[PDB]
Amino acid sequence: ASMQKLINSVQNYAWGSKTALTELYGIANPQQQPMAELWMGAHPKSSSRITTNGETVSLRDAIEKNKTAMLGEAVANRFGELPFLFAVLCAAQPLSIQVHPNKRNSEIGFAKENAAGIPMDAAERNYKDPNHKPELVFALTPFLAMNAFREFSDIVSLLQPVAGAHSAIAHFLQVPNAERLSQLFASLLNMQGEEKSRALAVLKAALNSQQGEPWQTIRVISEYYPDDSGLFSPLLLNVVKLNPGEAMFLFAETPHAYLQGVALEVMANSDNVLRAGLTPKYIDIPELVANVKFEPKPAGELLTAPVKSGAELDFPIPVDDFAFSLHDLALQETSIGQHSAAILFCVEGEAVLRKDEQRLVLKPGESAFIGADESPVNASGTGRLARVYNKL
Ligand SMILES: [Zn+2]
Repeated sequence: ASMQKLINSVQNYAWGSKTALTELYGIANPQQQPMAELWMGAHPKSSSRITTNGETVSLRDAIEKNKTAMLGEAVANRFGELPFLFAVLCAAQPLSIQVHPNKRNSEIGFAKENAAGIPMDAAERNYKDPNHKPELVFALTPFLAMNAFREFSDIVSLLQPVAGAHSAIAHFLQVPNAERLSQLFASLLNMQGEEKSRALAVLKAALNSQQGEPWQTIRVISEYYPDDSGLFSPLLLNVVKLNPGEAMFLFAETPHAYLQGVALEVMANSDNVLRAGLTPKYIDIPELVANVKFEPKPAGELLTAPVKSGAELDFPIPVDDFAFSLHDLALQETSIGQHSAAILFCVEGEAVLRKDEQRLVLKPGESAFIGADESPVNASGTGRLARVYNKL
């Protein structure tokens, strides 16, 4: 068939919501597993499937047998595989603070760690592959996140109340610049024993006298990470509440965390994660610091500003690994075409896809794969369809 309704995998990671995918889309969960991510792609750990003829086949296998026709020549020649994973993320508790190195450093780090025979599944294995990990989140319900350093004057204001927590806070307040921000970031994550306990005590008392954000976000995080030095991170990093339909790009070398709510996430293919708190795992502070850009991002530059052309709302992404757009649906068909493979996902309403004689209906939460050779398709109905594709 031209258009292929996807059979997608749900990752039941312990941190997933037991209800979000059911409340949103009617996805079954009678056994009440945590449902953390709904995956749409060709990931080797659990590829989406397509129906051939009766049988189902792995999308990954289907693509591997026919890369040019399925991916298009540009993506096949640049990446050699579907270059993204698209997911619904349903964060029922706050997740870890993460940084993804840039492509060059990822290549350098992947090598370093190979040339010292570090086991893959080991604690200190920072670079699992040589790829960068650009990511976009697009809010499906109100979506609370941290992303990027605050303006230095903002950090200064927020740290005043906890100046006695740690000498590195005083040091930064004395001269609030990128060097001392770096030292502060690293000192906080390296806090131990009485040093850490004193700092956490001062912060917890501040939660009694300081109201509103980001103190409220610290309170929310403390439910799940009561003894984590990452509880100070909302004072250094922007706290953003995305409304449904808003999006943000997670740049390289930039700390971020997904704290609450449901989002679509599009990500390049990498498992390179340098954690930066809100985690029980060992953190390599020097390697983290060497891969963080200590440059404020002001609040008004955090969201991706999309561009509306006809029925298409494009969210410009500054990497080649993926592109992302939203499409309004109406009675009159709209043509949705691309040079690459596409995944189309029904956000809300109901989508009728048509390619010549074939008609495929998607309800909210369902998705289809469109191979490059099958572009374009016509879409009608009501609501909105999200598309992940490549603009090369
Ligand atoms: Zn990330």
